[PDB]
Amino acid sequence: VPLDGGRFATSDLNDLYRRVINRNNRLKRLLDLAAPDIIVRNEKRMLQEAVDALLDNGRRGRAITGSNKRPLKSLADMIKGKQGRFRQNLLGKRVDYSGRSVITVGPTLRLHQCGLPKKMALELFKPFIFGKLEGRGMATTIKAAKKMVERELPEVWDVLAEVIREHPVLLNRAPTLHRLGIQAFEPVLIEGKAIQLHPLVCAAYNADFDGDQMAVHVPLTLEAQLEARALMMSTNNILSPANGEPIIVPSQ
Amino acid sequence: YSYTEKKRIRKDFSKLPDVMDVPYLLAIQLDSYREFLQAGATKEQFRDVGLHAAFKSVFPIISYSGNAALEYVGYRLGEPAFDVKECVLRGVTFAVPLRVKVRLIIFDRESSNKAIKDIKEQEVYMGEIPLMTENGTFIINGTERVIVSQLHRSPGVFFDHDRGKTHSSGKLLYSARIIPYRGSWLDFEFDPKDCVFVRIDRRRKLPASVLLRALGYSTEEILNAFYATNVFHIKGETLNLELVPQRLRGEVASIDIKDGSGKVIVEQGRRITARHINQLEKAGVSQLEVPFDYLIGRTIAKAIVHPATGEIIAECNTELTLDLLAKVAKAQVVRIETLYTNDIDCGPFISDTLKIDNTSNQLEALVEIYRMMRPGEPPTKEAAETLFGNLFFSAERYDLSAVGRMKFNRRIGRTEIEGPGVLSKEDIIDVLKTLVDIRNGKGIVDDIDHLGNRRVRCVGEMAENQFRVGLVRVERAVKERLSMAESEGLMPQDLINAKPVAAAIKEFFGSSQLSQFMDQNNPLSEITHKRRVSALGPGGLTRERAGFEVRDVHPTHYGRVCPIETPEGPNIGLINSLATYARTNKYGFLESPYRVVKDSLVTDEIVFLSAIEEADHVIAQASATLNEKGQLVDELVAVRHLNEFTVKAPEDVTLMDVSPKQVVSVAASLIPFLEHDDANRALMGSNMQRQAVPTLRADKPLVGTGMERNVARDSGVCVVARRGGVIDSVDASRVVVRVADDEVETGEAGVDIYNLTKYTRSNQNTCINQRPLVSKGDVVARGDILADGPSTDMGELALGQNMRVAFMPWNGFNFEDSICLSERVVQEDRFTTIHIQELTCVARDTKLGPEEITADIPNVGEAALNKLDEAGIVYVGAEVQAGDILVGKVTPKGETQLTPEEKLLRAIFGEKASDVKDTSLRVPTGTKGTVIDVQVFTRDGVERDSRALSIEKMQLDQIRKDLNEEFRIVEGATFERLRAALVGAKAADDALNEQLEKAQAYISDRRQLLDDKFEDKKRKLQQGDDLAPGVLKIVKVYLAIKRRIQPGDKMAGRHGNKGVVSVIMPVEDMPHDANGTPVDIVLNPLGVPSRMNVGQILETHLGLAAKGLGEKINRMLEEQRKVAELRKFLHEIYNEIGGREENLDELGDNEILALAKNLRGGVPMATPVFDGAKEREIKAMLKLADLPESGQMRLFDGRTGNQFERPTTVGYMYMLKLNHLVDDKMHARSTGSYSLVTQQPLGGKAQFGGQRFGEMEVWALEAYGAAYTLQEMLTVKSDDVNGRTKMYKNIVDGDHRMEAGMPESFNVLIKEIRSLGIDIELET
Amino acid sequence: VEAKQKERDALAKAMEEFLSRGGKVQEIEPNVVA
Amino acid sequence: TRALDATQLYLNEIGFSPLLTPEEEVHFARLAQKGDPAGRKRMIESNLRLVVKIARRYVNRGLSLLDLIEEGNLGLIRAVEKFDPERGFRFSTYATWWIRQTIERAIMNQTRTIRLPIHVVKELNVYLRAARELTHKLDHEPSPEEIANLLEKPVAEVKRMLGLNERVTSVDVSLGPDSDKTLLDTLTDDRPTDPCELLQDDDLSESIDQWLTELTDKQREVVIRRFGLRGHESSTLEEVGQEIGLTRERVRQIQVEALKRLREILEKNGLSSDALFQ
Amino acid sequence: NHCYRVVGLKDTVIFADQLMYTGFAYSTISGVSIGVNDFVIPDEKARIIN
DNA sequence: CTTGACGGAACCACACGATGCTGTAGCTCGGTTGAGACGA
DNA sequence: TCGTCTCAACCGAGACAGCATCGTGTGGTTCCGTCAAG
Ligand SMILES: [Mg+2]
Repeated sequence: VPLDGGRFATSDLNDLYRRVINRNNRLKRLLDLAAPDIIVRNEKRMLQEAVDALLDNGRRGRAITGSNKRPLKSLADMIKGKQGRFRQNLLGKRVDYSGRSVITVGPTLRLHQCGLPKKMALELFKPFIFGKLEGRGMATTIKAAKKMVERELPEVWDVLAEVIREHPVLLNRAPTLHRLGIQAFEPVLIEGKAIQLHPLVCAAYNADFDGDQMAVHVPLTLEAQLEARALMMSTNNILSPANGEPIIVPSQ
Repeated sequence: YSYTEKKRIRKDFSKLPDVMDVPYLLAIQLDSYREFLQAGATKEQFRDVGLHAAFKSVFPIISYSGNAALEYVGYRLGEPAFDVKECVLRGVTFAVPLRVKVRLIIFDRESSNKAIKDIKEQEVYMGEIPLMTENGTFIINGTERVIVSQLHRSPGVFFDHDRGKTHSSGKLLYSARIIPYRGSWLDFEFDPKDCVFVRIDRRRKLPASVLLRALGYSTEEILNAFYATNVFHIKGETLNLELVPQRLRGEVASIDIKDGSGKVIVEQGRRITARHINQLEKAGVSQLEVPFDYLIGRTIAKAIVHPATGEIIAECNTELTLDLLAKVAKAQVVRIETLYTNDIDCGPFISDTLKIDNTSNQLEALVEIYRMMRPGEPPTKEAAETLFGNLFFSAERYDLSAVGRMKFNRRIGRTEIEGPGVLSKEDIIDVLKTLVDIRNGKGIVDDIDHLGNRRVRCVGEMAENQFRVGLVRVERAVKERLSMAESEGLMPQDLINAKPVAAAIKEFFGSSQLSQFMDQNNPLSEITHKRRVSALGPGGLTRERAGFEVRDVHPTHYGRVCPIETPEGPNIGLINSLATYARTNKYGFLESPYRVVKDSLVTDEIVFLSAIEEADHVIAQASATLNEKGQLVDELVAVRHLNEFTVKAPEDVTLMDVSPKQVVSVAASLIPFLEHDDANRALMGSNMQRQAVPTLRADKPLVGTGMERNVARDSGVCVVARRGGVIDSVDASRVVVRVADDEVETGEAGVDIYNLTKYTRSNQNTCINQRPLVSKGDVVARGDILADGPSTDMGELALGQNMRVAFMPWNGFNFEDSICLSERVVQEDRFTTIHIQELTCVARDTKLGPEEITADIPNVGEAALNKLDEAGIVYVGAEVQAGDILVGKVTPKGETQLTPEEKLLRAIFGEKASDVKDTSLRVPTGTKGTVIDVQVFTRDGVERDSRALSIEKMQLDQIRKDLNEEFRIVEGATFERLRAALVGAKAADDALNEQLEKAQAYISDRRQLLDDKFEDKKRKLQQGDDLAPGVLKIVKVYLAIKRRIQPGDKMAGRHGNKGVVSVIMPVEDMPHDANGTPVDIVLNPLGVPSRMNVGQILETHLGLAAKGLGEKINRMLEEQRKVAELRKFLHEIYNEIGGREENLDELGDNEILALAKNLRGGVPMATPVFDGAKEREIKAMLKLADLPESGQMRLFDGRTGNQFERPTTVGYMYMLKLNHLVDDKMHARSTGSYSLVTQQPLGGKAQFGGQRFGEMEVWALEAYGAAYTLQEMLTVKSDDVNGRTKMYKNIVDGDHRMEAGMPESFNVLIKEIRSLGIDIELET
Repeated sequence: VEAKQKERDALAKAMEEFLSRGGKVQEIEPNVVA
Repeated sequence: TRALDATQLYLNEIGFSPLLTPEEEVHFARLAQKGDPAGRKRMIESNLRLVVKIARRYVNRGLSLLDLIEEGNLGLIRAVEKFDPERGFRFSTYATWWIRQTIERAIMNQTRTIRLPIHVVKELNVYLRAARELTHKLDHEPSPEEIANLLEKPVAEVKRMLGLNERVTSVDVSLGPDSDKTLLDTLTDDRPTDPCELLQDDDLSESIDQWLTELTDKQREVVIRRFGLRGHESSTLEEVGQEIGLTRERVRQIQVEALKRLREILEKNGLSSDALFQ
Repeated sequence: NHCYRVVGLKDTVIFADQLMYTGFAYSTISGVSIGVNDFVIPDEKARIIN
């Protein structure tokens, strides 16, 4: 890709594949001159170490790049990447319709509901507000819809509150400890930027209010909302999976 | 008495008197920089380690097969021309040259004084000096980065136990890890089968006999001198033995030793006791008779070659047998050399290691060390000898300082502390004697978790090592270039190259992990990041290499390493801190001072004591009973002698502590009541104080420790007074002071300018500023505080603010550890914070079309065009909303392949078909503030924007204004000096004329000086700076967000009580007392039993007492009483049980009114860490101000109104503000641009990405018995092509079908698998 | 360590003897390349 | 044990290379001229010391040493292949010049990801050599102004020439020693790959399709046939003069009044310039 | 756990918020606090230490 | 409903280097493998 | 007297110049899309 100032951003796999391409071209240009045994032995050994540097790195080749000290990345670092021998889809997976925030406690809310600020409520319900705005009959376009949700209009809360009262949301702690770290709740319309939570679920979270970074999740289809309210709604996972004690534990 | 103490004095409670003032905090890096740089010195510089010591070891050189020499007398330091306030706004990174003078002396290659052609000339500037400031930091390309003291392992050899699962034994010896300063890492592992085998980095295991034969020592002499010293002879009764009483001690003698002319010593079957040892000592019989069966177990030292036979009858280091003794008897051997080993003595493991693998030749050891370095190569003796010499003897790519030889001499035992920097074979003899002494069991094993085994480094030694590496690289390059050259054919300047040392000093600060970014969000972070002691980096242990060895502490850290200061997270224990009174040694050793005490009296002098003598000497405790006579009243005190706490006698100790604050670092010591808290939550509170942010209104802390003024004094953001005098005029941009006639020179008496730091950007995107706290017409002293920085007020450290605080679980708002605020903190803007947000936009040049700062940007509405000018930059101080275009950047495009829909919507509106896109940067979501300034950088000889012209003209008129005001103050000082001079005997005349001419010469010199200063400022501001290649103009806009209190902010106190605020509750819902002041921030009472810190209650009680005294002095000032009542009030305050009184000194008209106006907003305390305020003075301070004695207030219910049938506790808690807000962490993304290797969203499209849905997230998702959301979140939210399109069409149209489809993850997998040629097909 | 110090002392003594035995100092420019 | 490497094995294999007098090489070059597979084999298997001596000088580059010894023996066999023995001189200098040409081609083609011809890498090489000569006397960072003043070249020309030198680093070596996050998940592609962009594209296409179906038939025909939106090609009124309307001015007035009608129904539908183009 | 096991889910989770609300109100109108007189120190501790 | 004029693409010839090729001759802990030890 | 049964190290994870076309810049006419004028 073109970078800032005419520069480029390449991976090391381009360099190793270009190197084995040039070594095979030199093999093609050397095989047609009645070559002796020693130089074709050396060239086949060179192609052997070349394709060994193609498949793996850090065993016997130890190839270095120009003007640096880090070794190049083979195709093992494309099927795996970093973090040991774990795959690239298994090392990191940035999921859409998410975003990290800090949490706070809300004591005036029930177990079947929660709080959520409007600044993220305008975006976590974005296909829902697009469908409602194109179905009710106020704005059939999507660019004017983006303009009216970025302009902070007065009617966006009135047309947005229909999918706040009876629509589940997911919330997961970024340090994951057990299966109660993900939950399901019902938002309301409040002010501010951070998220109010149920008090009696932080003991199930094993997450005291220490100002961490908690990410939210919103599934797209309503079938996933129905099954999330069936599987991880807080009126269902009352008992802990360890023993017969409930995971909702009363605090001091 | 300072001038800041007249405005604010602190009531201390230290029962122990202060015997030593707090030293300089950043003096270690200061004198390390002074030793490495050597800026101020005479013609004879110091012979210590540094850049001069690195240059003198390399700069004398000799050409191979030629005649060349290079001499030098010294170097010349460069003058720093770049100002700090202009390099943080321009990007010069404090460039400073360093020129050296080299003498190119040639010879005739005959070792005589013939053809002496010397060329003494000054060379080019070898790189650029960092040129750090007096505060202890240096700027590296715009940002400020600092160094960290590398707490790696000390240079030398250690001997630990290291009991692990690999040895599978109860008692085993660990491997001797020889640690040099740089390079040549050698290992010595002790094999469990009575052997020793050395190790290398890539080579296999090698025996110690081959290593000794490669070093130079023969195997026979080493095997002789390793075990013992005993000779065997054949005389008299067929054998002659040399009896040693030391070896026979504790050995069961199974044979008869009745020789000694009829005197039997030990019979057969009798254990040798001390009585037989004393009998042998009083007898002195050196010859004893043993049978031949005892000689079978013995092992020879060298080979027995008889001169009469002519052949080798016994091999070297072999056992003696029944035929071998008969052969040695029949060969007429007079003296037999063999070793004598016993069971009670040391085990003969060195002989068994030397007898292994048949290593007895020097050529075999040479080819073994050649195969260990370069296996499968041509075995040459000269090449292997040169490789071994460059690895061990020569200093090529190997630098060892004298501290490694000093530690080796302290380990193996030597009278000389200073040793040679090059390693020799004699050190190998000492380390083999040390390892066989450790395997014998005598002595004590070394501890790797000790302060002696972990040396604290600095920037000077690593910078000298990097400069030495670059200098030997440049020397090798110059020797390769000047190989075939001559003296007249080449040049001495053209042969040298300053490029490798410049690249080395570039990578030492740019790509090094030790030169990380300085935490400048808080002054506590600024003073602690210098004093960090990290074990990571090069030559140290990383996070996964810590284990259970370096994460533990030994009691030899008494006053050296503070364990209550380390960052929490994935690394606790290996990154340490430096203590307060701990001062490093010349050898880089961590030492702490101790008070020498005799048996009767107490001495006055203090000596800095190391750690090697504290294991032999007794260290007492300073917190003891003293009757003002120099003796301890108690007969038993907790002392420590052998690095372990015990009880001792007062006439037996020799040393004691200087101050109780010498063990804690400067991070944790600012928390009051450390002795009432646990170290866990005090460490957590110190970490949140290090990660703190400043506030808007800097309110003084209520409960203070006393070192707040000290840490405000040593901080570089404060204004320190160089010279005293009266103050003429005070301005928020600059301040000037007058110079008295005592501390001044003859000419240029009054010259003192102080540019206050304006609102610029820190490293953690927070604002920094200087506020003056003085008046007009007052005198100051040396080191006085003129203007305080952020989170500092009126000379002391004032981080946060205080409010009324009670301990009550109120309606679940403070549920577990949470916070419940009140409307006063949002109505008075108390704990609000303002961040400066950076936005770096580039204007590069592309091959298809250049870019520029043009205001004519397509797709720009009225609200965006009204903010920006005809140039393209928004004006200074405009309101920036969410989604605003700030900078002007238009990029061109060609062959875009536009769709018919885009040209249709372009032709409907009638707009022109603009082929140039708009890639101007905008603000992220949640940022709505006001910009303050914009910094623009252009290239040399390029077109400049008109906004850049306005910026540089504003900067030049500001510079000319401060130059004019300093010229005005210096001409006013000269005129008032002349007017004070002419009044003496006005009514001789030649003197007055002379003085007027001298004053005219002085003001014309000052005028031409400000003219050349303005010329330098013009030539430095009009020129272009060194920027990135391919960039035409670099702009950066400084957006300031006026963030307020929002529901969900982070709020923690000082004792490690983390909490989040819930909502904005009003001032009436909180419970109130009968006085009229309702409580503001209510906390939970779980912080005291669960977290083991009761200092919350004591701090809030002293805060309640301090607010009671403050309200009493406020209503006393309101009641308009006389100064006698105020001084009696101060007398009854400052006459408690703890501390001392400093009254009856201040004057009533000036200083009493000054302390009243500067203490009406609260009073500070001064408590030490381990001998602080007791509880009875707190009960007195509670009971003297019409407050209850136990904090048992009677409160009224604001909610229900029912009377509480229980007394409650209220008070004042001084809490801190954290950098854990929501706005910097908020990611607002519904749909994001997918990646290139798969269809997963990521950042880069002006929207932050989501979280990592890794293995544990999907594991907790399938923890329940469900299957539909697991595939819905995997094929709809990501990893599809048309599935998201058909699902969005089903969402818009309303009807749902839930088609399965085919994801692209299977396509990426089948391509990555078929890239290896794998048959995959479907049956169906 | 000691060998480099002895070589430095010998080179300094030889340079002092050359400067005191008729030899002079050639002051080249600070910025000059062949 | 034994070494499981390749460089050591190569160095042990090249130890059987003889070095006789020059008459043996003269006889081998004379036998190789007529055509025989023995003199070329001896010249390729007995002259590797100069090859490894050439390859040892170009160390610390973007290639491996096996590539350097391979271009060395490739240049040597290309030198002795088309070798003319009429000069009567030593072929070691000819093999040295051929190995220099081959290592220049190896620097040209195996260092940077963007390939370059001979002349641009030659002017880059002499420009970096001149910068290396001037930075010893400048004692500062090299700027293009002094290079343009010394080389008698314009500043924009040498800036465009130094802009080709990208020197791209890796995508796994991040900033700092602790590489907890790579650079693969940092930057995205420049093309529109977001579901928001394609979603706005299909919604705008369906919107203009509904607005063309809700308009008149002639206006929808002249708006679809001119731009090629509703299943039409890239033809206009000059090509549709025998399809829709013969007069170009009449269909142009029809087109601009249809565009005005579309603009006024977008204005009545809540679509303006500031709400569409920010 | 007992009332959950004997009534199911809905009555348990509607009892939970009401118990939480009355616990929050009875914590708000309560008046306990940990003070300096809360930590009672016996006189026999110094005797045991001596 | 007709007419004539200018700015912006649209292949295409000319072309100026420019691509392309060629000749000089001196940390803890689990799977693998070579080596000693005992009975039929 | 030899096959099999343990057993401790080994390894790896969380230069220079010349020759033969050549490919898009640089207009070059030409077609097209639009702008007044009745
Ligand atoms: Mg937490």
